[PDB]
Amino acid sequence: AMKHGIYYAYWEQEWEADYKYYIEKVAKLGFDILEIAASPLPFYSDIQINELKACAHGNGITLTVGHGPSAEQNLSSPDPDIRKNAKAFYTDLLKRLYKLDVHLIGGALYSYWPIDYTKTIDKKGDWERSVESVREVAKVAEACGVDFCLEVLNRFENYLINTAQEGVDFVKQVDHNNVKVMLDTFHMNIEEDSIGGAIRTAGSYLGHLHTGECNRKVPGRGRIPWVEIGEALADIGYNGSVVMEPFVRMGGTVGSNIKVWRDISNGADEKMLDREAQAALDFSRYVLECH
Amino acid sequence: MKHGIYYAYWEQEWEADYKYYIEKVAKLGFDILEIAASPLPFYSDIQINELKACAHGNGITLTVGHGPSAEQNLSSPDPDIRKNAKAFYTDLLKRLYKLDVHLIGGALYSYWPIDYTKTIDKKGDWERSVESVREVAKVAEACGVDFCLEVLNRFENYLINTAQEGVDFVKQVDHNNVKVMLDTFHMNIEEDSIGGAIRTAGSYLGHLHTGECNRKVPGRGRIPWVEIGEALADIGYNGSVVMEPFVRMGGTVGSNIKVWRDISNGADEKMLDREAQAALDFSRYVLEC
Amino acid sequence: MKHGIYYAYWEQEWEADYKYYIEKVAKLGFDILEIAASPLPFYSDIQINELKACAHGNGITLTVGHGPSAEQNLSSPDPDIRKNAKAFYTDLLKRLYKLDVHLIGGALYSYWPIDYTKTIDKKGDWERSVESVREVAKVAEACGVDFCLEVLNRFENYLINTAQEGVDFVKQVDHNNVKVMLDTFHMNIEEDSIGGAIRTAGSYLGHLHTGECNRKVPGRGRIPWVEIGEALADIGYNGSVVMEPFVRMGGTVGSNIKVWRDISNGADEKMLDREAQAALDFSRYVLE
Amino acid sequence: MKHGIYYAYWEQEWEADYKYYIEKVAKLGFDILEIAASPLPFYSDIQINELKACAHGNGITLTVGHGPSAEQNLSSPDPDIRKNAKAFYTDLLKRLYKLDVHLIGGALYSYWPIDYTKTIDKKGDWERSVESVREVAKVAEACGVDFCLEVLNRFENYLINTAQEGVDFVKQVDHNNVKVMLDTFHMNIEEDSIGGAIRTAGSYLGHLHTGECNRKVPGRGRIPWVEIGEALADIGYNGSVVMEPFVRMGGTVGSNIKVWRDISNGADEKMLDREAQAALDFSRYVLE
Ligand SMILES: O=C(CO)[C@@H](O)[C@@H](O)[C@H](O)CO
Ligand SMILES: O=C(CO)[C@@H](O)[C@@H](O)[C@H](O)CO
Ligand SMILES: O=C(CO)[C@@H](O)[C@@H](O)[C@H](O)CO
Ligand SMILES: O=C(CO)[C@@H](O)[C@@H](O)[C@H](O)CO
Ligand SMILES: [Mn+2]
Ligand SMILES: [Mn+2]
Ligand SMILES: [Mn+2]
Ligand SMILES: [Mn+2]
Repeated sequence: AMKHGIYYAYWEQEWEADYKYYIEKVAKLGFDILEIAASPLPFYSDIQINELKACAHGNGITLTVGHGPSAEQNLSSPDPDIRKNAKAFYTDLLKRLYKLDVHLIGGALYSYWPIDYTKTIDKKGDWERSVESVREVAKVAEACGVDFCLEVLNRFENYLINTAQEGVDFVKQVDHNNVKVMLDTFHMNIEEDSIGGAIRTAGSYLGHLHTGECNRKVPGRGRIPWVEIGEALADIGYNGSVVMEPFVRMGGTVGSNIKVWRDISNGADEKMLDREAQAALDFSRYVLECH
Repeated sequence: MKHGIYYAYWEQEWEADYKYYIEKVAKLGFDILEIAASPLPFYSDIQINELKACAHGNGITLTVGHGPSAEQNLSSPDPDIRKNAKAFYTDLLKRLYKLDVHLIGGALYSYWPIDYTKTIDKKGDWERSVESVREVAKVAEACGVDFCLEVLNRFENYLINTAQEGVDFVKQVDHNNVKVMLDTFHMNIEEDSIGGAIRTAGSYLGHLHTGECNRKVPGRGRIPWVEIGEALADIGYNGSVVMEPFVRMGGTVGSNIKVWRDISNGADEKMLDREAQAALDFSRYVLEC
Repeated sequence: MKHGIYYAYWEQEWEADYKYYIEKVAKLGFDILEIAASPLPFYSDIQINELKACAHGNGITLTVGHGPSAEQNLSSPDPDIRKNAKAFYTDLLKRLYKLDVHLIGGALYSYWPIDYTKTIDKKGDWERSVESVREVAKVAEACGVDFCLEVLNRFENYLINTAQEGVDFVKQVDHNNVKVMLDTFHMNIEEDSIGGAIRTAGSYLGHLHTGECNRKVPGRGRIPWVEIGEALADIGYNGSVVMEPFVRMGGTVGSNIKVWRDISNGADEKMLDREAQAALDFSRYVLE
Repeated sequence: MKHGIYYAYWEQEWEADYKYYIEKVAKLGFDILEIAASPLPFYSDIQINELKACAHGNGITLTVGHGPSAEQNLSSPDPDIRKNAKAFYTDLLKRLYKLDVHLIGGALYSYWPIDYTKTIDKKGDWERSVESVREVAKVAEACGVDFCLEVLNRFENYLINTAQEGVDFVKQVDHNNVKVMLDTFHMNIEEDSIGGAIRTAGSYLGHLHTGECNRKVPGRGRIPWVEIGEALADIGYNGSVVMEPFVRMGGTVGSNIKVWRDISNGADEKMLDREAQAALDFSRYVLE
């Protein structure tokens, strides 16, 4: 019923990589999707884009995209020039997604990430500016055939949208068909009173789901209430994609942004990493589907 | 075991009239009032004694919590900061002794909240902290105080994130007045198993903070209280249990804890009093035996 | 939401001085005392009034539970037994009206405990029950009583084991005074989902029994109380919630409930009172 | 850690063509096939060597389960029944030695299913059973067989309902080849804590049965599999894990297990295989 994927970053420490290599890999592991980071895409020549797309197609894999925007790409910024640069970044990015045959982008698209908490916070303001900026970027995504998914994050990674109710509120205000709410088991695990409740609250608006255990290991052997999640996705008729985003390695920008300060992977080599991702894929298909 | 509640549940700054809160929590039924250490250094020996008297008078025991500033960072590579940090704790510990306060907990091995803007040297900071803490432990052992190292989630600290890392750090310190401190809010993020984490701390568990996943008072959230209660019994925990709910926006507290929505849902002091009391009955009931 | 407790939590027989428990329960803070129906047929109109006055006085609502005997089996193939069964409930409902009791619950569509040696004809008994209950239901309407059919685990009943079955049975009866009743001890065994079972019962839910997996008072076991509070809220449940803990060996109750070890761990009456009161505070707090 | 499944998952009677299930199970990927012991006493020496050969040929290990009949009740007050009982198990154990199986489990210290009409004499039945099992243990040791006592829920047994009661019994038996056996379906009913029950069994746990709350295959139900995996690692479990799902109505199995609704949802043999295999993968992954 649902399509299952994994973020390429599970194997890499930077926000870019040889996506073709991961497409070939997740396809043999049996995944339906490979989620990739948007950051290197604006530096892809036309033929590079075509090759990536031809790779996904040839391997029967669908590409989705995640993005943690930089401060210069902050659609909610009070500075009108940053907003302008941001809109131009997204417009160019969305057109590149069109050339890639990609139809979903997700992450803290209504803000930037990681948040510099060193600075003063104007939530009400940022919220207002964000809703307006997202409104117009949404027109471009729609024209590009891309769903713009706004991911609800925990309090330490953002201050605008921390619960599914805030995400639904923000999205209703945006009021554009191709703009959705996106939940993540790791972020819900912290902020939500109820996991099934948060999903039922998102309901018809839910456009993407990220998965990971409480401490971001692969889905299945931790404390996340997977069965409850499966019932709730069934209650809301969720048709979509489910992308596991495990982060178990220290090091690099990835290690530092996700804040992995111990070797959660326990010395796993690449092959070990593959086997767990595959077991977690099988587990996700078995537990999360068909009610 | 004894149950308490951190005073900040009612305030938006890391200070307040602790005497007012002692009488409040005593009315509510608590055995403990946990107070922020921050204003304690600016106390006169007169203020210390009355607070101590106010507590004893109401039958309330006092515990202290502390989010060290950058300049109180015992892990700092800067020797002047380490110096000033030990000086701060030595005085504080002495003052705590003049209040018959026998327990202090928090990111005592580091600083909070930490600035992730700068570069982090985990292995270095860890070695410096072990040493500094063992030293402060001496002053602690003298003032009759258990120096409790709270295990925090990755967003708030990078040295100790799991009970296992906590036990290892404390064992490296190798001193009787240094303990591991667990918090249900942080365990909920970092641990594979809640009961397993508590069993791991075992004899080193010197203090426990409670709160729901999103920091509401214990009870109607997703925290596995029964499992916790059972594990505390597995390790024969005798220590205290202090709820540390944070449900209000605003101020340094709302900012440090990162409450960006009104979780209390417009609760007034009376409403907050009731929920705390309900959470108290709930905790004594579920967590014991 | 009104909270009660079943008097047998203290007693080892399906009968006791309900006046004594009405008072004990009133000081513990419950809103309801649930009693067994079996002694009621032996009460004079005077005793009935003495009971209804002791309750109205202590500000306690009374609910009734009943585990039918074989002779009271509304689903029996034996047309005589069905006739006797219908008269029994007809008389009982009339008595309940006098006591101003508006709810009766239990395996009212069958009997309890079930004798499993007797061969089982589920399809047969199911059709007979539906017919029999629809009749009794008119009587129930007249007396102003909600006839609640408790869904039980497979070891205590074979007709209705899950909320879905209960709902099908009730819909087939098709009569407003017939409700589905759930019990956490029973759901714990048979259901795929607790919150889901509740949501399935939805509008048909007329009564809820509570207890831990092993029948201890609500709160320190594995039943998912928060999930229940949430689902009751989702279906807009305002009915009552009655705990029915059984922690003592011995007697017809100990034998019928199958308590084969001292689950109360030597609790004396004041100890049992204390735990029921704590469980009551827990239930008001968590479930609402 | 070795995983198996009970052949009765596909059948409605306490016997069947075990060679057929050995091949099916090898193909699905299981390490073990657990079979009912009842047909085994009537196996010629030839049939025994054929079954053993099939098992070795397919890389499958065999374990055995058994619901004793009243005449095989080692706890019986009637000394003749105890005599028959002992002789039944001594012959059975030697056959297991021939078939090359090192494990037998079930309510071996009693009989199953239990006739509850008979008044219960727990204490008496308990002492006798301890004594009888101890004698049998010697034969079990001689045959290199682990005699595992399954802890059951109150509706199916009155002697051992919790892990603590099972350990007490086994410690009282005081013999190395007698072990405690837990079952997720039974634990779900009686225990305060699943993980706690497993850690209480600890070194004494010699076998584990799995099933969801309502006996569906492991995985999409409410059993806390992760907590079980963690407790098994806590104690360092070196035994096997056999799922024992019962999702079909009919026959002695359907009535003994009390399946009164089609839990399988019309699953044909093929769908049952797929689900069994999917649960095997889940079990290997989660229980670690
Ligand atoms: O849930 C998270 C943020 O922690 C994900 O969105 C990130 O892993 C992505 O890289 C941000 O798009
Ligand atoms: O649990 C926490 C961290 O979130 C405690 O450290 C703080 O709440 C104290 O106020 C300072 O340690
Ligand atoms: O759930 C149950 C016990 O199985 C209770 O409703 C019964 O014991 C009633 O007392 C009679 O049906
Ligand atoms: O758990 C159980 C009985 O409920 C199993 O051991 C039985 O089904 C076996 O067939 C006989 O012990
Ligand atoms: Mn995410
Ligand atoms: Mn804390
Ligand atoms: Mn009941
Ligand atoms: Mn079993």
